[PDB]
Amino acid sequence: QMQLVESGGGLVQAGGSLRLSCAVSGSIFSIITLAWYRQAPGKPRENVATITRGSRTSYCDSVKGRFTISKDNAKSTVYLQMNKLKPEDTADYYCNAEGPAGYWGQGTPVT
Amino acid sequence: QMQLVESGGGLVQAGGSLRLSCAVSGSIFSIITLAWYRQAPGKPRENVATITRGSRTSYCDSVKGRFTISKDNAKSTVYLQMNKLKPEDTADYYCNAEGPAGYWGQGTPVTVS
Amino acid sequence: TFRRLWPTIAPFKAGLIVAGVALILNAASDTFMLSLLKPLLDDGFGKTDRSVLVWMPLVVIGLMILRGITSYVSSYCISWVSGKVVMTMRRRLFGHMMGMPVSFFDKQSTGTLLSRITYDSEQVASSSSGALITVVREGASIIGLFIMMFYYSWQLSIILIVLAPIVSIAIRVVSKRFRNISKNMQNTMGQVTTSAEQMLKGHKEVLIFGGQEVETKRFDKVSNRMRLQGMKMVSASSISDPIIQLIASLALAFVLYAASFPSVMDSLTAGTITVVFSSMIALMRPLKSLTNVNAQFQRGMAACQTLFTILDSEQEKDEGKRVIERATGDVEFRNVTFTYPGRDVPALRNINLKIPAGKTVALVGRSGSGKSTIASLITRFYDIDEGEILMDGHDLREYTLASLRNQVALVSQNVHLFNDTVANNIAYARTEQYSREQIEEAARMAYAMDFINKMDNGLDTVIGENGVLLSGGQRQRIAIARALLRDSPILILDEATSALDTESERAIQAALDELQKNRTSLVIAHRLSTIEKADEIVVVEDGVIVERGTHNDLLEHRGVYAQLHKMQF
Amino acid sequence: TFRRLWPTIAPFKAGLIVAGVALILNAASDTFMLSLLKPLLDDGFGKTDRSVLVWMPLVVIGLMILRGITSYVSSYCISWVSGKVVMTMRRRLFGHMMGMPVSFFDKQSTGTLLSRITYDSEQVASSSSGALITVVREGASIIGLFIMMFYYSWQLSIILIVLAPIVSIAIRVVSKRFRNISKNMQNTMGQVTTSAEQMLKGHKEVLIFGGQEVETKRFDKVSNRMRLQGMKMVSASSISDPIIQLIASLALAFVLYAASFPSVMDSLTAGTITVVFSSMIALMRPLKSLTNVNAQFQRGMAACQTLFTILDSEQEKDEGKRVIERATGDVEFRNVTFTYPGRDVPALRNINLKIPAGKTVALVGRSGSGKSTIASLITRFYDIDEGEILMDGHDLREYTLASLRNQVALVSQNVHLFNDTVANNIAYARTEQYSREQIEEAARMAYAMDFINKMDNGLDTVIGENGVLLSGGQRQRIAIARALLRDSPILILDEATSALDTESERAIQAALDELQKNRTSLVIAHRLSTIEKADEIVVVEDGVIVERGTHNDLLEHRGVYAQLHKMQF
Ligand SMILES: CCCCCCCCCCC[C@@H](O)CC(=O)O[C@@H]1[C@H](O)[C@@H](CO[C@@H]2O[C@H](CO[C@]3(C(=O)O)C[C@@H](O[C@@H]4O[C@H]([C@@H](O)CO)[C@@H](O)[C@H](O[C@H]5O[C@H]([C@@H](O)CO)[C@@H](O)[C@H](O)[C@@H]5O)[C@@H]4O)[C@@H](O)[C@@H]([C@H](O)CO)O3)[C@@H](OP(=O)(O)O)[C@H](OC(=O)C[C@@H](CCCCCCCCCCC)OC(=O)CCCCCCCC)[C@H]2NC(=O)C[C@@H](CCCCCCCCCCC)OC(=O)CCCCCCC)O[C@H](OP(=O)(O)O)[C@H]1NC(=O)C[C@H](O)CCCCCC
Ligand SMILES: *[C@@H]1CC(=O)N(CC/N=C2/CN3CCN4CCN(CCN(CC3)CC(=O)OO2)CC(=O)OOC(=O)C4)C1=O
Ligand SMILES: *[C@H]1CC(=O)N(CC/N=C2/CN3CCN4CCN(CCN(CC3)CC(=O)OO2)CC(=O)OOC(=O)C4)C1=O
Ligand SMILES: [Gd]
Ligand SMILES: [Gd]
Repeated sequence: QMQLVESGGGLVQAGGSLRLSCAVSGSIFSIITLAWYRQAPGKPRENVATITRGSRTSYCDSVKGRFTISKDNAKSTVYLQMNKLKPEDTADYYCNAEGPAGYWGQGTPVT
Repeated sequence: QMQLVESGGGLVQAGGSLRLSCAVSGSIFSIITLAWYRQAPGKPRENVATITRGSRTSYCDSVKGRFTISKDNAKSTVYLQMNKLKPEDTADYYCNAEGPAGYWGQGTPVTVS
Repeated sequence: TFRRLWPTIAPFKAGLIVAGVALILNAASDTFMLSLLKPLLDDGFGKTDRSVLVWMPLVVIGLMILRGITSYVSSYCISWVSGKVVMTMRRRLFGHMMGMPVSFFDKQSTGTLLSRITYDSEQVASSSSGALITVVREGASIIGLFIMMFYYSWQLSIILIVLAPIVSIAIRVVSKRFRNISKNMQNTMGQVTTSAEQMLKGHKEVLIFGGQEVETKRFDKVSNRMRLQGMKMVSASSISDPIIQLIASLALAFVLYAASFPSVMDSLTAGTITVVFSSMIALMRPLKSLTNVNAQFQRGMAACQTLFTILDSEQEKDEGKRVIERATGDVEFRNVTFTYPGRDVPALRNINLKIPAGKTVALVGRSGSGKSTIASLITRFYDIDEGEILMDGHDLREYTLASLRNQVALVSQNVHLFNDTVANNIAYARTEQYSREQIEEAARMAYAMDFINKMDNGLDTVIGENGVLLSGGQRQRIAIARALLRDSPILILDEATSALDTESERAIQAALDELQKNRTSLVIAHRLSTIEKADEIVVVEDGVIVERGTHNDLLEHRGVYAQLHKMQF
Repeated sequence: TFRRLWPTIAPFKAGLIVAGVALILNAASDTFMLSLLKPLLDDGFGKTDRSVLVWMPLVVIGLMILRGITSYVSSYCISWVSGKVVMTMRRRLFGHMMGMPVSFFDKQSTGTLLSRITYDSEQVASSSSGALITVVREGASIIGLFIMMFYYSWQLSIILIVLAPIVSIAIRVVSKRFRNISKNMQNTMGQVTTSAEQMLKGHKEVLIFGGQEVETKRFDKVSNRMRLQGMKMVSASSISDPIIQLIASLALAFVLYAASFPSVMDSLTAGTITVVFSSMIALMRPLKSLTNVNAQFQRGMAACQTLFTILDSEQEKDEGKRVIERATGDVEFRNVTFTYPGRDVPALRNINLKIPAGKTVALVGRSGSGKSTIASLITRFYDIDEGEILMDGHDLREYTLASLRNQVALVSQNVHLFNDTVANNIAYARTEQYSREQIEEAARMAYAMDFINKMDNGLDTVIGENGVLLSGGQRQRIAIARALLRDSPILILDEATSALDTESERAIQAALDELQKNRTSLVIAHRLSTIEKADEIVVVEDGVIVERGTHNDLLEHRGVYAQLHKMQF
């Protein structure tokens, strides 16, 4: 039974950039699909970014060309970098490992 | 000898929709790549539409929810449907088969008013 | 010791004793035949009366009748205990072959299994049969020959009774030498036969470089070496007989001389001397066969020990005690890790796959690596290395395998069909328990009666080999028809078909829509329909549960199945 | 006819005729022994103590010396001719499959060619030699015995000469019965072995249904049947002898009675009947073995025709006349279609590849379908089905293979290495043209002196099978050493190294750097570098050139390459 812990920021001015991190400990970090999901206070959860065994990255749409994601080969940690922030992006962000029906982290709300 | 013939329209209104066709002869039509480029008066060629062995669709970053590629398996014919036209899209559209080093039809330019 | 193995053969005492007592006679016939020679010479053509030898022809025909009759009698009833021992050993060996773990069938010896049951058992049976005929027929020939030599002579028999064991020692010494010479020739043959194989192994690499001209010469060398080895074989082989018979003839010359050196001998009539010479010029078959019989005892014993080694291998484990009735439950995996005996890189890392009750989980895999073996742990073909495959709260190691493998129904493309009645294959191994009224409904329920009633005999049809060759797509239909009648709670559809039958595969899919209304099923998937209705999709990428969700919650999460949904779209 | 079978052993009169002259003596000595047995009875033991009793003790050893020596000479100098005909026939037979079209090695008979040649040749001359010495020394025995029998009696052997055809026909008819009975047992063994092999194939499918017991039932009923067939074998076989033995015994009884019915007897000297009887019973080994020599002539002709079915099969087409000095041309495909001999689905549909000289093309299709075999057409292994593989402005079929296959250089990792010195492999089929001065720097330019020096001798280590076993990646380096020495105009990589090896790769990618500087090269690319630096990448989706073009213009055009670049991102 693994666990993954999130580190992020709080409230920043709009139009800036931020970086969220999730350290996943307790499994084979190289192959397992890592991902980042977000959830509005009213709207349910949804996908944001994904990264694969060969680091084939993939992203949502409303933030395409604006976000980035990668993972350290041995550090066992996934970085999600956010650029050109918008007021609509104020939401609770979560990291995830092994698909959308597996493990989830505590996450953090970001304004 | 494998060859292709392209048919298209002419001057049309801005923001409209059209369908341009291309029929291929001497082809194993079900498996080869098929594609549609566009060539501006100032800019060189660059693919916009692509359909594939398994029948799949890919387009320029700009062309998204804008163009539609389709094929009729029996007719040996492919089509590009254009919606929400823009003045900057006035160019000459080229049918193509079997990769960029493949084949090239006549191509039919279309003018956006 | 030797006495200990008699009870193994105790039930065949009648056959083997008849063999012995009709074998002694076949030897006694020749002995009494030479005895018949002495009156013919001493009195038949020694004395004037012609009636002295009219007694011969009837008695010689009678003795040859009694030799042929016991030849046939003792060959047969030594080829009936030869058969009712090879048969029982083969049957006791195949009954300890259907209980070995599937790993023993890892293709290292798949073809050999028919040979192990046959060639080695034929070897032991034939060797023991031949050995027993030649230590008793020959053994009592020798006893009979020397008994009739004594009754006709004294000094010749005494001289012969001493100088013959010297011929015997000669026979063995010329043999042991031949065996020692031939020992390494198997290695020589292997070495020489390797090279021809290498050259025809790379024929492409010969054409592609224009090098026929420098391969004719190499096979010239190899053929010359092979021929010279064969000539060495022959030259060393043909000094056995022309030497032992020379020793024997020198012994016979000593016999004649030291049987006629003084005037003490020559009391022999013209008949007794012919009888002594006859018996001995006859005695060469026994004195050689009885002496080379030890070439078979050790060889037969070697074959028997080969069979006892192949029998004493590893039984499939059975260290379980529990018995399950019908396990509807949340079968699970937990931290499983597993590597095939004989390989290095593990196939499965830490797994948390979880089949729920009622629901079904689908396995999809891009490279085809690591899927199939999750169906060979949930039925305990291979014991897992590190983990615990829960099933209602227990490890699968603790269930009696005959009561665990009684829960899993394995539908497949490549299911096996025993060459028997269709009414059997749809209720295989349980025809006593299940009546044909169940099959009548079941074979309809899987939509397969349409493929059966078309045949010649219907459900009496021979369905396997030497049978009607049921089509591969319809073997899957029969796999469903079978797994319906069992109505087991854990299902393992392999769906590795890829092959398509128009409307027929549609009827197979409709059947599966009846097969899995229940029955928690771990279906390894290659078809759009099964994944579409799948309840929890679990994708492995070559070693480990990579992504796992449900189709409607997956395809938005680009993951690895979506970028595989594109590839089989 | 038989007159024209002479020249095949033309240089072998010497040994064969010496064997014959020393093989008739082996029968004449057998005759002389019994001839000397005649005087030992009447004159020797009648009224004398010597002159027979002194001759015989040493003359018997003399004749057995003359018997053993002739047996050795006959066997050895007939085996010389046997082996020297086996060697030449097998040499021709092998030399007529280095010129066999590559279809012949389609795995149908790849492993069975060595077995074919060795067993067929070891059988064709063993049977012929056995028949030859079984028609001379088994045929001189009869003539010698009959001579020595007429010389001793004028009428007692007339009955034997009249009677002998009865014995001959009886032996032949009994043997023919046995052979005829032995016919259907091939079918029976097939029927039972097929069932046995089908029985334990589905081990997985027997365990999973819990049907072990109802399986041992079927095997016990198969073993019962097969034992019954074995007993039928033995009962049929064992009565071949005891009936011809009875027939010959009836012959002996008829003779024995006939020697005493009228007053014609009493002209039999007391020992004359002894030698007549002995010469008759000794005549059973020849007369019985002489009838059954047709059973070896038939086997010899059967094996001869068996090999003649192969020594004259289809021969790789040569129907060209032109020659090449250097293929500095642009290989052209056109509309080529090709389906393997023995296959139905077309492996290659229409094609328009136009590999230009001095540049490369990368065959990269994920399906692993069709690219591997656009290297067996340009080099004329499996010829095209429709189309024309133009080379340097001409077709392939207009070109003699001798230089066509000398142009291309089929670099790979699977390059079979001949069991010779390494610096023989580098210049294989050309050892005279290349002096080791060239070979040293050629190993250098293909990066090989490094792993070559670490060997025991230098560029000198026998390296092939049963050699040193170079590493899989060093075999690629030595394949480059060959292809770089030859200086070919058309290069065909195969990039079988899907599993790359680090460090070796540096020197491999470095070596392949020098090889593909010019030298137009069809490269079956799989590694990012070759595809990236190629000039016209070409994909093949399981039947056809799907998407073709240069890389940077191809990634932009998704089609099938971008979707195949991502899988190997
Ligand atoms: C001073 C002055 C003195 C003067 C000197 C005169 C001396 C003369 C010397 C030379 C004589 C020469 O002219 C004759 C000779 O020598 O030839 C032998 C013979 O050809 C050969 C074959 O053996 C025969 O055949 C059968 C076995 O054969 C096989 C097999 O098939 O099983 C084949 C092969 O196996 C094969 O091997 C292959 C290969 O290896 C070879 O490398 C393989 O390819 C295969 O093997 C595997 O494979 C298979 C299958 O798998 C398939 O693949 C298996 O089947 C297999 O088992 C095997 O596993 C193949 O099968 C082989 O290897 C062998 C292997 O060892 C084991 O397997 O087995 C046996 O019959 P059965 O019962 O078995 O059916 C035979 O025995 C018998 O009792 C014969 C029986 C036959 C029944 C007929 C009865 C009468 C019918 C009349 C006919 C009339 C028709 C018109 O009559 C009787 O008894 C009745 C008694 C007499 C009754 C009369 C009395 C009242 C009147 C046996 N027959 C004999 O011995 C005949 C013997 C007679 C012996 C009988 C009594 C002796 C005296 C009689 C007194 C009466 C006087 C009036 O000779 C004479 O007549 C002597 C003349 C008398 C002079 C004395 C008077 C003073 O043996 C040897 O061979 P050599 O030449 O190399 O040495 C040969 N040499 C010797 O034996 C002895 C040697 O001389 C040493 C002599 C030194 C002696 C010193 C002390
Ligand atoms: C990435 C960028 C973004 O904002 N997304 C969602 C946009 N909002 C959508 C509203 N959607 C509500 C119901 N969705 C569940 C069904 N979705 C298909 C129908 N969607 C319109 C109604 C079209 C969309 O794909 O996204 O639409 C499937 C889905 O999960 O998409 O999310 C969603 O809001 C729930 C992005 O995807
Ligand atoms: C999609 C449809 C369209 O009109 N595009 C052009 C957008 N402008 C691009 C500027 N590009 C300049 C250099 N190009 C030649 C190399 N291109 C790769 C780098 N491009 C950015 C610089 C990336 C683009 O795809 O488009 O670029 C290749 C190329 O597509 O050429 O277009 C071009 O303008 C020249 C679209 O992208
Ligand atoms: Gd949505
Ligand atoms: Gd661009």
